[PDB]
Amino acid sequence: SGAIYVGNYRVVNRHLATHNDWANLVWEDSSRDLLVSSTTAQGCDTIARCDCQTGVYYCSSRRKHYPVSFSKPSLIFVEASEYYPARYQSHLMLAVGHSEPGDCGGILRCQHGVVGIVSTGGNGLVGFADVRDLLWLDEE
Ligand SMILES: CCNC(=O)c1cccc(NC(=O)N2CCC[C@H](C(N)=O)C2)c1
Ligand SMILES: [Zn+2]
Repeated sequence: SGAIYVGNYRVVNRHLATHNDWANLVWEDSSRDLLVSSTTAQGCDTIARCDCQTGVYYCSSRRKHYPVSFSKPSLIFVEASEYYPARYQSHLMLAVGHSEPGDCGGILRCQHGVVGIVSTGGNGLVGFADVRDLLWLDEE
C-alpha cells in the first residue's frame, strides 16, 4: 500500500483505490495502473521533473529503502494477476530489487522529488509507475 500526497491530490495504484478514491476521482488510467483522487488537506510530497534513472524506493516487505537503477518509462508485458489479465502496462520502469505484491504504493524518489510508485515485481525485479510526465499534478 501507499500513496503520493502532492497539493490536493492523492496518487495511488488504480488496483488499490478505495471507494472514497472513486467517489472523489480526478483521473484514472488502467494501462498505467494509476488513479488520482482529490484531498481536503494539502500534501507535502513534490514531483520530480527530470530524466533520472537512479533513485531510492521504499520496500514495505523489508521495512527498508533501497537504491536502484531503473529503465526509462516504457510499454512492458505484465503477467496475469487477481487485479488484471496478462497485458502490456505503459509508462513502467523496471529495476533489480526485492518486491512482493503488497509493496505496491511505495515511493520511488530521486534528488528532484517523487518519480513514481511501486506497481509490479518479479523474482528479484521491481517495477514503478512513472508520474513525472503528469504536469498537472503541480497545479490547481
Ligand atoms: C514470479 C513471481 N512474482 C513475484 O514474485 C511478484 C513480485 C512482486 C509483485 C508481483 N505482482 C505484480 O507485479 N502485480 C500484482 C498486482 C498488480 C500489478 C500490475 N500493475 O498489473 C502486477 C509478483
Ligand atoms: Zn531526478
